[PDB]
Parts: sequence; structure tokens; C-alpha cells
Amino acid sequence: KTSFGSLKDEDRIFTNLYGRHDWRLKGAQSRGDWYKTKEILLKGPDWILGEVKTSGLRGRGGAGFPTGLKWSFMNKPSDGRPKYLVVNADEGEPGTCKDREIIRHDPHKLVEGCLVGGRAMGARAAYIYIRGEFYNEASNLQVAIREAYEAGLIGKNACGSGYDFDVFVVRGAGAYICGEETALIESIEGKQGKPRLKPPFPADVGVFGCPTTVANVETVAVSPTICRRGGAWFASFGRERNSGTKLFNISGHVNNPCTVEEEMSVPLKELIEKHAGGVTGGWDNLLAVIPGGSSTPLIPKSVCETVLMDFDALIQAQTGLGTAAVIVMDRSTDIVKAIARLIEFYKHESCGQCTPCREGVDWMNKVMARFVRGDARPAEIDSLWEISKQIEGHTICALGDGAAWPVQGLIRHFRPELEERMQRFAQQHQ
Amino acid sequence: ALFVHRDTPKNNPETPFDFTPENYKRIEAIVKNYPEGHKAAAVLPVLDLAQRQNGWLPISAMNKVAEILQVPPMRVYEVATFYTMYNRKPVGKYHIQVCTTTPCMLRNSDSILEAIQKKLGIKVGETTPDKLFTLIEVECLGACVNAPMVQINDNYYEDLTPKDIEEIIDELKAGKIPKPGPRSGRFSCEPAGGLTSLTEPPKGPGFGVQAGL
Amino acid sequence: GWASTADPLSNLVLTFSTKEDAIAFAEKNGWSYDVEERKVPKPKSKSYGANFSWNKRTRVSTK
Ligand SMILES: NC(=O)C1=CN([C@@H]2O[C@H](COP(=O)(O)OP(=O)(O)OC[C@H]3O[C@@H](n4cnc5c(N)ncnc54)[C@H](O)[C@@H]3O)[C@@H](O)[C@H]2O)C=CC1
Ligand SMILES: Cc1cc2nc3c(=O)[nH]c(=O)nc-3n(C[C@H](O)[C@H](O)[C@H](O)COP(=O)(O)O)c2cc1C
Ligand code: SF4
Ligand code: FES
Repeated sequence: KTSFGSLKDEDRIFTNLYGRHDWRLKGAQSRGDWYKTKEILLKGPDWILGEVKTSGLRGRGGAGFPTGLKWSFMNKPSDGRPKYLVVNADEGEPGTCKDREIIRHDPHKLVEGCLVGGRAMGARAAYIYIRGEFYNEASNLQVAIREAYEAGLIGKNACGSGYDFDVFVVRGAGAYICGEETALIESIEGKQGKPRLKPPFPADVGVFGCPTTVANVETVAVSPTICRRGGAWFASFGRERNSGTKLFNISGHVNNPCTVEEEMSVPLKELIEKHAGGVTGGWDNLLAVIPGGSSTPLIPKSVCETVLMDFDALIQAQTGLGTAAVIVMDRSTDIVKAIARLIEFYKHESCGQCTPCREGVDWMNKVMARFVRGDARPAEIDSLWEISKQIEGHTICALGDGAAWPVQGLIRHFRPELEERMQRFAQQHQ
Repeated sequence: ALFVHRDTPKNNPETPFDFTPENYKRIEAIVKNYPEGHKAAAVLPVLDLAQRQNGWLPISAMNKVAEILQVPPMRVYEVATFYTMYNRKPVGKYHIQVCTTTPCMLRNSDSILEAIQKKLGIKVGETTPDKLFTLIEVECLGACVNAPMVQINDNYYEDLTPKDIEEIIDELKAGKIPKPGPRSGRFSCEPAGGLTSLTEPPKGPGFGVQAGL
Repeated sequence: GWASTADPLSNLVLTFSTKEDAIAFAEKNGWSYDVEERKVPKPKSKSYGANFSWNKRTRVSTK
């Protein structure tokens, strides 16, 4: 198969995404949730790991690491310490709101995914680190957790299989840096949300020093569907190493901003034209598209015509897939102002532990503010580029790369715009 | 935005603070949610619980939380200063937060901002004279397809225009509680031009289950 | 009020590669000497994971 997109409603995993049906236990049980879970629990961790590594499912958090291998390093015999699965439900990234709808509208899918994942690695309990601002979603998840506890699906003798598993909900306190897995692990333990250094990986030393696997909501909620329908069913979509379905949040300067599931290798132009209703002012009014939120660099209209929205066709397009969050800017937008706002967001969300981010993100914010005001010279611009090259790869966590990438993308794609802005400032005020 | 504390008669270590007995039971449940030997994790929820006692954190809840969990108070100070959702100053009853990140900036969140500023007669980070509102500016809050959006207390008011946020402010001043939802025609996340996807009824259990399971 | 002195050898520091060369230069010129052994610091056993132990006391209070 070579033509992707136009996903049929039968193959969509996330039914009741829009909340038109019941989100509680009885509504979810009539859609396919909690069905033959005890058979999977009896088949066990080797079968679950094989079925999730046959599908080719990667990490939907934004790094794209293979889920089978990542859940496979944790499978090892015990050394006296318990094992834990932790679900990253933070989404501090701008443009991304898919897991909010997953938690609010399909919480039992998340709980069943937690149970299947904890069976895969032999985890003792599950910790769900929801965002601090998401009070209603946390309460909905707690209601669904109590409803599953009442029916005997989890807790004592989970689903009639003899396995012990628990689920906990830990609210955040409004931090983007807590979305990072090691910083999330530290913030669970009651400390400041500052990321650790790998090694040690969380599979060896994680939360409370126990073995730990941190997985996204989107890659956890699809695990029972993978283990039930089959790995080849999930692998039948998309390209090779690009298998499955993906949730896209299209927003910005579009007619109908929305969250919609789609085939993993759908073209960007087809997705924008079909689901979002088109760019404001037509397709010819396009200026720039950010494919995966503020971490991923922007791409102009010249590349957006013939691009595919998977991992490989976007890393080859000098950008990244990220969280698959589409931000659309048309011709009536100041790109430098948008990038300056993104850098201001990155400097307002920075843990300040390690030196290069702590100094260089503020430096980039000041330089970008001077760029927006135009009070700068062209010779500074490449210097700003070098500043990004002194941040990427020299930081503890990947917020430094996620802050250096938009500046590099904006410079590389719109150096003439910046040069025109500063020369207009020079010829006007001087 | 000062990260150091100066002793004032309003905010002193001798400020009266103590949890209610029902909050003591809730704190005990929070502590029992965590493994033994790692009680310090309970610093994160319980301190937030203290905020729900007052709406803000004087330096008497931090010392009390440090005392009931056997942790030094400087760790509680670190926790209260690292995160932005803990109020170390007395905020108003209705704390309004406006998201001005780029997916919300493209859909004119600054229009909402100047409408609120014109209506309430205050600026960003300023409290109303009757202590009913407090307007600040925050980063992204994870509802970017519903841009522009604001958050009041723990409720989300999304997809607003200036008229809707004016109506929300007049409803808050009257004492009623508005519905925490988008003010447009759509409900949660569907496109405004009709449901493009998920129009089929759900298949139900037993569909697509492979053999040998 | 300057620091007056009468010691000609007040600012005489001599540099040697090894202890034996210094001791030979000392006994060559007829100077009584005191020799102090070199205090090499003891190597440690550093571990970043030790800050996140499960049942030990080496857990960091904060970071
Ligand atoms: N989803 C969101 O809200 C956001 C997503 N992102 C995206 O996330 C990515 C950055 O996140 P990272 O976790 O730093 O990416 P990546 O470098 O770390 O690693 C992904 C996962 O693989 C694991 N891993 C990698 N090598 C391993 C090994 N040898 N042994 C065991 N485990 C190993 C890591 O522990 C981690 O859990 C970027 O692609 C960025 O665009 C960025 C910001 C927000
Ligand atoms: C600054 C920063 C913030 C992150 N925020 C999130 C997040 O909010 N949600 C998420 O799933 N992953 C986030 N990640 C990615 C995680 O490091 C990691 O990929 C995730 O916890 C699990 O990814 P997986 O789906 O491959 O298992 C963030 C990474 C960084 C560097
Ligand atoms: S890159 Fe920034 S946010 Fe990440 S560890 Fe370093 S200082 Fe903290
Ligand atoms: S950009 Fe405003 S809610 Fe995300």
C-alpha cells in the first residue's frame, strides 16, 4: 500500500473521542472496553510484549522510541524492590490536547491500558500524573477508577486473574518541565521537578529508586486494542516503522480547529483541507505550519504541499513529528513575534538546573525581543544561530533542544524577513 | 514576583493556621496512598490541600506541612516556590488566568485580555478593590483547539469572544456559577462544520478479537 | 612601618622533581632537613544512582 489517509470509522481505536456517548463503565463496556482482559492477563507478559512489539508501535509522547523495546528492558527478575508503571498525563506542550480528551472521555480505556501494561512488566501499581490545571479530568478519572474498583476489574484479584494491581492519581502543580519523565519521577517523590541524568535509566532506578517505566497516555490506551485485535492489524496502517493511528490537534489560523484521529502516514495538505476545513483565506493564504508543537521547527508553504506526517518523512524534512500538534500561521501573522512568544514560553518554563538552558534561553528571549522590535544587526543573526548550537546536546533534558529548534528553523527559513525588519528599523529611526 | 520572604504582620510564622479534622482524614488518606519510608511525596498534594483551606499560602501552612510529614521546612519552601499554581500572596476569590501562548495568540487572546482589563479596571497581576477578581497571564493550559480560552478557579471557559467573557464576568459578579464549557456551538472538540469523523455507531464487544485469545 | 628583615634566605624556594634529588641537594650543602611524605588523596567510589536509593540513607533531600 502506498496511499494513506481517509481512515474508516471501524478501525478507529478511540471511539467516543468527542464525548457523545457515555464515558462511565457501562457506556465503555458496550464499546469494547474490558472485554476478555483476563485472557490477556493469563497469557501473560511475554505474549503481551510480543504483541506490542509486533505492531511496531512507537512512543506517542514525542520521541518515537519503540514501545516494545522500552517495555522490554524493564522485564527482568526482581531484586527485592517493587516495579512501577507511571503514565505521563502532563501535555504542557502548546498545541497538544489529545490526551485531555482521552482522559476526560475514555478513562476506562486508560485504566485497561494501565492494567495490560503493568501485566507486561510485572508492575506492582500504576501512578497517573495528571496535570494540575486538569481538575475535572482528574475527578473524571478518579470516578472511573472507583467504578472499576467496585466491579473487581482492578485491585484485589484484578479481573479474575490472581494479579495484584493498583492505580493512583497524582495531581500536578502547573509545571511544563514536570512533563519530562525523570522530572516527573522526581516530582512524584515530593521534590522539585528537576530532571535526572540518564544513566541510570528509569528501568533500573526510577520512582523511589524502584524499577519504573514512564509511558504516554496515547501509547498506553491503545495497548489493549493492540493485544486484542492483533499486532498485524495495527501494523497494516502507515509505512514501515510508521505503523498505527495518530491523534492530530489542528489549530491556529484554521477554519475549524479540532482533534481527530487519522492514519499514521496521512499527508498534511489532505488533513488540513479535509478535517480542519481549510486555512483561513484559502490554501494560498498559508505562511507556515508547525507540525508537532513548540518543540518541533516550523516549515513553510513550499514544503507543506508534498509532505507526509509520519516520523521518517518529517525527520527527512529537517523537522520532527513531535506530538503531532498542527499550528497553522497564515500571511496575516508576524512569524518573529510568534517565535519570540515561543521562546518566552520556554524561558517561563525552565527548571534552571543546568547552565546552558538557564542562561541561553533567556539570552535567546532578549535577542528575539530585540529582533521583534528590530533593534539589531544582521551580523547578530548568525551569532544567535551559534547560541542555539551551544545549547543543543549540552543540556540534561531535551528542553534545550526543544528551545533551540524553533530559532534555527525560523532563521533558516526566514532570514530575509528578519533582515528586512532590521534594515527597515535602521533606515527609519536612524 | 519575589522569591524571598520578608516578615510582615499579615504574613508571619505566628499566623494562625490549622487543618480541619476532615482535612486531617484526607491528609491521612494522601499519606497512605504512598509507600512507607517515602512520606515526603505527600508534600505535593497536602500543601495544595492547604491552599484549598485558604486560597493562598502564608508561611504557616508550609511549617505545618513540614511538621506533620517530618521534612525540613526548606524543602516545603522549595516546593512552594518551584511551582506556579501555589499562591504565596492573598489572591481574590475568582482567580482569572488567560493563556497567551502562540496557538492561543493566533486566535486573538489579547482581545479577551483587553476586554477583561477594560471591564474590571485593573491590569495584569492586579487585584480588584473588593477582592473579587485577580487577573494574571499564564502559559498554555492544554485546550489549544478551543482557543482562545481562560481558566477561572478550577473551571475552563473556552472558545470565547469579548462578549462571552463580559457575560461571564457579569455572571460571576451576580454570584451564579457559569457552565465550564466552550461558548460556541460545539461541545468539546468537534469541528464547527459538522462531525467529519466518528459518525458511525460503535461496533461493540466481540469485534475484531483474534483467535487464540 | 614596612616589613624589615635580616634573613637572606627568607625568599628562597627550590624546586625538585623527586624526593631523592632534593635530599641529595640538601645533604650536599650541609643543611639539616625535615622531609614530609606526599599526601595523595584517597580515591572514592562515586555513584549518581546512590542519590536515589530505595532502602538506604544516601537519598538526596533535594537537588
Ligand atoms: N508530548 C509532549 O508533551 C512533549 C513532547 N516532546 C518531545 O519529546 C521528545 C523529548 O523527550 P525525551 O524523553 O527526552 O526523548 P528520548 O531521548 O529521551 O527518549 C525516549 C524514551 O526512551 C527511553 N530510552 C532511550 N534510550 C534508552 C536506553 N538506551 N535504555 C532505556 N531507555 C531508553 C528514555 O528513558 C525515554 O523514556 C522530543 O521528540 C520532543 O519533541 C517535547 C516536549 C513536550
Ligand atoms: C521538556 C519536556 C517535556 C515533556 N512533556 C511530556 C508530556 O507532557 N507528556 C508526554 O507524554 N511526554 C513528555 N515528554 C517526553 C518524555 O520525555 C517521554 O517521551 C514520555 O514521558 C514517554 O514517552 P514514550 O511515549 O516514548 O513512552 C517531555 C519531554 C521533555 C524534554
Ligand atoms: S535544559 Fe533547562 S529545563 Fe532541562 S534540565 Fe537543563 S535547566 Fe532544567
Ligand atoms: S495555546 Fe492556549 S490552551 Fe494551549
